[PDB]
Amino acid sequence: GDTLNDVIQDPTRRNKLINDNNLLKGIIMGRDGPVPSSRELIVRPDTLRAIINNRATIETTTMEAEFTETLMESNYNSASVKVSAPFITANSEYSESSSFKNTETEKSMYTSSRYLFPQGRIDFTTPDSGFDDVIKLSPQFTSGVQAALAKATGTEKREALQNLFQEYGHVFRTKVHIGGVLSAHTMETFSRSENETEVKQDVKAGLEGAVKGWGGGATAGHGNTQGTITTSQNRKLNVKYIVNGGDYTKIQNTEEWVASTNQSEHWRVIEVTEVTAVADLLPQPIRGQVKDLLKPLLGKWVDVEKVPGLESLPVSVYRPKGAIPAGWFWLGDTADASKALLVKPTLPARSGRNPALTSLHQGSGMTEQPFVDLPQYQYLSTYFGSFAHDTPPGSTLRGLRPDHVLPGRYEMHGDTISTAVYVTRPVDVPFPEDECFDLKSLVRVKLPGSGNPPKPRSALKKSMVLFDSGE
Amino acid sequence: GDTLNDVIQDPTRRNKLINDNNLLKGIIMGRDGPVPSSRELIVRPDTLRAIINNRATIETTTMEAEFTETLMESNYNSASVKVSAPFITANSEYSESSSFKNTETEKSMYTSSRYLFPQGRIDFTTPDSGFDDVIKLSPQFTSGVQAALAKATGTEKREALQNLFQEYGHVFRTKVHIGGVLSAHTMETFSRSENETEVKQDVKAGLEGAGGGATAGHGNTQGTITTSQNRKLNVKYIVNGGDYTKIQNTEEWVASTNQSEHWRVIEVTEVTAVADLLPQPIRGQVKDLLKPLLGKWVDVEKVPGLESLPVSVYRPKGAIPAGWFWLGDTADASKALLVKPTLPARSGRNPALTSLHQGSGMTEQPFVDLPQYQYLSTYFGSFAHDTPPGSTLRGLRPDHVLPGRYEMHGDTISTAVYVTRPVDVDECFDLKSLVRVKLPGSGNPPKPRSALKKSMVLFDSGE
Amino acid sequence: AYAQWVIIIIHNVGSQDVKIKNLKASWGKLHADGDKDAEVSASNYEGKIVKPDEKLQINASGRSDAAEGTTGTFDLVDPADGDKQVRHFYWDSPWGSKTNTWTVSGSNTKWMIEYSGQNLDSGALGTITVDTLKK
Amino acid sequence: AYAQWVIIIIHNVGSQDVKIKNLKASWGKLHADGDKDAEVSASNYEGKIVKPDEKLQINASGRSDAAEGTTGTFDLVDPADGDKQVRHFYWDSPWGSKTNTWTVSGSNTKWMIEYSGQNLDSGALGTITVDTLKK
Amino acid sequence: AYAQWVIIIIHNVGSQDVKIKNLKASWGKLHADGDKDAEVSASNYEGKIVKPDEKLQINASGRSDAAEGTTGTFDLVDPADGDKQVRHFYWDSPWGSKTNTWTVSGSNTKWMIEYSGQNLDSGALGTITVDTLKK
Amino acid sequence: AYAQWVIIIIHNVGSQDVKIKNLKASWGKLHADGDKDAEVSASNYEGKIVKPDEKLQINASGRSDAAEGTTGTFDLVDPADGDKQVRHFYWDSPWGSKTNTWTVSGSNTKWMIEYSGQNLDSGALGTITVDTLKK
Repeated sequence: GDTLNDVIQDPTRRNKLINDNNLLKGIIMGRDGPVPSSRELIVRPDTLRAIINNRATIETTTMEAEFTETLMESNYNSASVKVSAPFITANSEYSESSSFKNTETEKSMYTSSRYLFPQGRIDFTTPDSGFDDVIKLSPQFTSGVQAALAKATGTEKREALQNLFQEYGHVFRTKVHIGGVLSAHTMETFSRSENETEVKQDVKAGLEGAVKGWGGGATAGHGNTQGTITTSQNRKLNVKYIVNGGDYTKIQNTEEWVASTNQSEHWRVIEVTEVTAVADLLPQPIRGQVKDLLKPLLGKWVDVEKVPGLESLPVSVYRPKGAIPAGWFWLGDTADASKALLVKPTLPARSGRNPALTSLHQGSGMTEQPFVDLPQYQYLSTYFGSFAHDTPPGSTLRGLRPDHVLPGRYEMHGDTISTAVYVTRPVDVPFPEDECFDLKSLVRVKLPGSGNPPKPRSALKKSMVLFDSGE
Repeated sequence: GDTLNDVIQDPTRRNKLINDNNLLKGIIMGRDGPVPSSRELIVRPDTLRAIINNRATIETTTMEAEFTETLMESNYNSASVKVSAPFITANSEYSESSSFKNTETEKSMYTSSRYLFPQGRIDFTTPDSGFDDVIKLSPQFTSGVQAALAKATGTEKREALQNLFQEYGHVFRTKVHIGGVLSAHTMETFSRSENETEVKQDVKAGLEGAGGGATAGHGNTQGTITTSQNRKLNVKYIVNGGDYTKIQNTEEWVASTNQSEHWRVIEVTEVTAVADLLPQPIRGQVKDLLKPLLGKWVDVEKVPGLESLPVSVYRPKGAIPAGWFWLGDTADASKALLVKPTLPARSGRNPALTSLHQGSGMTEQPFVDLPQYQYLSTYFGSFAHDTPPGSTLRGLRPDHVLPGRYEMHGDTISTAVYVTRPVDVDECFDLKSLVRVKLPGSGNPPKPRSALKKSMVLFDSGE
Repeated sequence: AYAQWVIIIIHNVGSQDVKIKNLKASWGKLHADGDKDAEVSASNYEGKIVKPDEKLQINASGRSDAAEGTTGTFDLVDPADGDKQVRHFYWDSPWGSKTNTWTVSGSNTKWMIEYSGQNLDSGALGTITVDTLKK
Repeated sequence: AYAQWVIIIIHNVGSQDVKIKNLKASWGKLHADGDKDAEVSASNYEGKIVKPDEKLQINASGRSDAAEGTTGTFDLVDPADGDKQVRHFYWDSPWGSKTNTWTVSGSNTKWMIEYSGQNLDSGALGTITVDTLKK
Repeated sequence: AYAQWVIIIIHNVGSQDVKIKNLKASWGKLHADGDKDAEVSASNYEGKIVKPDEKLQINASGRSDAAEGTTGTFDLVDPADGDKQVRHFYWDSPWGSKTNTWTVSGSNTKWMIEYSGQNLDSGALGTITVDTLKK
Repeated sequence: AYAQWVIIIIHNVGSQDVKIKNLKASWGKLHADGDKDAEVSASNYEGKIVKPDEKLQINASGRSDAAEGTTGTFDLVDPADGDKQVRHFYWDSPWGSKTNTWTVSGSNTKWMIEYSGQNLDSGALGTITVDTLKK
């Protein structure tokens, strides 16, 4: 019964574990999702720090729900009439009936099985820990960083760093759990609809009479029946198996997969409990420079001017004073009378890269509010006035990539809904990291028009803006 | 439990993986489809960059839908009349009935299963990355490129490049996923129809008198049963990787997914142009010579007589020079774009430009001769397929154009005109092509929407 | 009478002028847009030029309570080539007969014609759109 | 009777699809083209999509001796935006009354719609061509 | 009668002013907010300018339980460009007929309107909000 | 009768969901929009959630010859706070009596409420809007 200790004490097995799990390679955080890097980011260590955990778990959950609803209705109407006289008699009848039945059935079943067979946890030492066993960055990565920071101009440095981190990855796994996990999920949905109808209608008549033996009779009869049966049925079954660790060739055979969980050659990383930014692994003077250069936006504090008009609102509305300097942008209307924030992108536009800022365009219908040119982006304020797509100050108002913004908290002003305007404020956090700017952005709750866009509820991250970069 | 690492650290296994997967060869994106080139484009590397990924997945989806609609109707009519005297009595009876039944039942079944057993991803280093393990082009390919660029005239160079890229390929797979994938798909459809009709009719009559009697009788009936049903079953199996002789045993195929000798490329996540592998001064020249069309901005003049429209209509001014063609009516008041093919017409090669023929009937608009092509502007006038400017008006290959966007002008439908614009993203010329919304007459061709790609036109070039 | 009318929209979907000629209505009267009481003559239609992508409307209706239907003929000609008869169109919405007739006659290959809207069987003849196209 | 009849030609000159819904006829019956005897159920047009440059023709007329004329309503709805309403059309060609009504209602500034040919003065409604162009 | 009543809620939702002109009630009367007995002449509403955040409400109803309906018209005009016609709106609440008429007319691609809350079926016309956007 | 109608619009200007419950019409019936013959049961709204910038329209009208007017109550509640009662609205458009009553009750400092567009003196209630905002 071998464990991670036996693997780690053997150079062949230890190196097989390192290689088969990409433990020397960082993870690239592309917009399509995380993928391992093919470049080795750290130097191969002589040993690994591990702890042993063999507490296996199997958990199976089954849930079934059924519902049936049968409706029945029926009607009958009858009429009978007779007239008489010593010479003639007459008669009629009318019988009508209707029937209706409807049945709706819904069933649902889902089963979820998870087999968790851990082996332990492997830890790497980050420089901030201060311990002597520490992951050494590969000389090639250090050389690449030096070459990037050696470029003449800031944009060249930034593009070199972008290429370097696209090749080497943006994060590194410093704690990983080794073992094998097998998962199964079944979903079955069923529906049936039965509808049945019947209509009948019978009519009858008669006439009879006689005089002096010159008798006679007549009769008539009409009937009519209609029927309908409509039946509809649907079934959907979806089954998915996922294996991560163990003998994958035994994915469809749970017993043999479980039997294979003790074989070292199949142990895999089943979860990551610590991830470190690849920039955090650098020496400090290089670390700060790399962090600064990776910020998507520059920043500048500017004078502000109250926007005249708007006398009816409870709070004064302010905007950038003067023209926005060339190449810069502004983010919305604010109650801050002291200053407002200007931003400029740091990276040019390139294929396969989502820009930090998006342009805003005048609304399609019944709304003077701006709309984001790209789908998921956001802007921090409503527009108090008519949004000019092509002229200042509207031409330089910009929205933000969604990763730049975090939800804020409103702060309402005004007694009545006709003048209720929010002063968005940052959500306070214990970590002084996800901190956002107290721009005091204004959002009017009731926009007069129709088809208006979603009410802004976001503040800008401080970690995304670079000040005093002298650029 | 071998992975791609064990394969790559062994020269024999590594070279077998390279050879059986055509990793040294580009893909000839031909008219028909991609097919790998038989020639080696890059020099064999001493090692491969790889990551390991063994997160195997099995997914099955089954869907059944069935429907039944049954209709029934029936009628009857009955009458009887009788008369009497102390010397005669006459009576007659009449009855008829019709019945009609109809059942339509439809069934559908759909089973799709996918077995995905990955092994990892293999990456090649392209020159633009700047790393030292860059792939090296085959000396034969470089010599071929040099010889193509050495030809006397530019058309000779273009034809040489075309032959070279038909041999070696147009794209090179730079990131590939290795493993095995097996797919099974079943579609079954069933329809039945049943119909039944019955009709019958009767009459009776008789007489008595004085003493006497009589009799008569007449039965009559009709019946019909019509039944029809159809069933179609289709099953398709696809195997890519693993032991392909185990395609029909899903269990013996998932067992062979650990045998490295059967690992195959199951998807490509990065493909790079073969031109983008060349040195820069040669790369630029090759990508210039590969452009299908030469370009030339010319002056524009207004087509007068279109007063009832929001905007003035402009066409290339003057006569179009020898060998050039124009691409439709535009709203831009300053310039229009002329184009000219770079490659001569040759068997098995789709021309860049299709001629336009006056429409079938009840439309005075031009139509594309070649089927899938497109032209950018509605025609504001009587299209002459024989005389200028219509003689020199062309459409484009579907690869030359991308969908644009409309900027509607006009207060009324019978006045409104679209000006199509590039969708700022693959840049496309902002040519300002016009597209009337309400075309007079009927049988008109579909309204143009697309705009011309900038990557397809070679300006300057001294041609 | 007013229960019988016809609206004729000569619509020049081509790029050359079509000239209306010899408009003559025997039964009923020519009226004007909407108002069937505003009797109008033929001098306002005869000899006119229908430019390309332009519509010319003829509205005719039987006289007010005359137990009389509507009937007339007009000829489209080609001004370029000496008023050569392009087509001759005859319409009839008789009061006596429930059937209604719209006949496109004459022949000139140089011109292509199509019509829609005509209601011949019962009631008023309806409104007819005539798309003309020199081709 | 058949003397009261309406033909509606919805012409989707626009670039985006349009749908018809709530096609209910209180008076009159829907019939095929050119044969009022060919009654067609309302389901033949329920949910129909008129693609660009396609004309949809719906004809209604009152049965002979009905003395009922023909009345009904229908709605145009943009398939996108959850079948958002485009316009509401109501038509009426009553028999006893000597006036016909063709009303268009609804406020959708995204769709631009025009129509012509309606005749309200006397008799049947006529043939109406409604142009639809979403913006 | 007071049973015939209408509320015109003109609500500017653009940023440019609009002006009421030609506002006259042919039938009925015009009263203050809420109360119908406090009749008010049209002079107080003729020529008034509506600002972007402002609402102007007209309260028109028939004569006091005298079986008199209420009807009128008004125009919205652009004081910016010299009072060019924006839209002509007509309302009618007739005692005789339970049906109600709300018609909007005019033409501007340089201005947009949306209205809601109108009830033409039966009863009082009802309060109707017309949002005005100078697109 | 249909001559007594009411239209209520819940307009969720605020940023938080609002749930509608206890929608009961003591007098009259709840119908769809633009068609008074399309009755809708109260279950179609009971518990319905209205999101920000989403309008919930409920149209009530006295049945034909009802002579009972249109009356009822509904409740707006907070989806959070355990279905806490936000406001209790009672509307009454009596057929017999000219005076109407629209009243608001319920205590929530959490939600600000505005309502307008209701007639209280004579005739029908009218069309009413209620602006819901979660202070």
